[PDB]
Amino acid sequence: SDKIIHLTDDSFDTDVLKADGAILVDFWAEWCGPCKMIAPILEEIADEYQGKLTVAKLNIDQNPGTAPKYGIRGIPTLLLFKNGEVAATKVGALSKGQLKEFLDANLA
Repeated sequence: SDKIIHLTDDSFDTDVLKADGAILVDFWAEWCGPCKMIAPILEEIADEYQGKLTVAKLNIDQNPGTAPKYGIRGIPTLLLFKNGEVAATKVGALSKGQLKEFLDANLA
């Protein structure tokens, strides 16, 4: 999206590891239905949390290098980073409501 950062293996360090703030990274794939189901929701979140976090997506087929580094086994997986370090791990599709709660609880 407009506000979502579209990540690559090469831009991962700069976009995620070096950002001064919180980043919600979504590891996903085109063949993964639940990944597709959460896409519109990640869009709303990126609007609503503007100034508090940035949403980023890494497609793990197009960028196969980064997932192994974080032990990612299954998708979708959402990893909350705070200044380069994973604060919180979430796995599986959740609803908008569940995601708000995940974020509010871990951003404090």
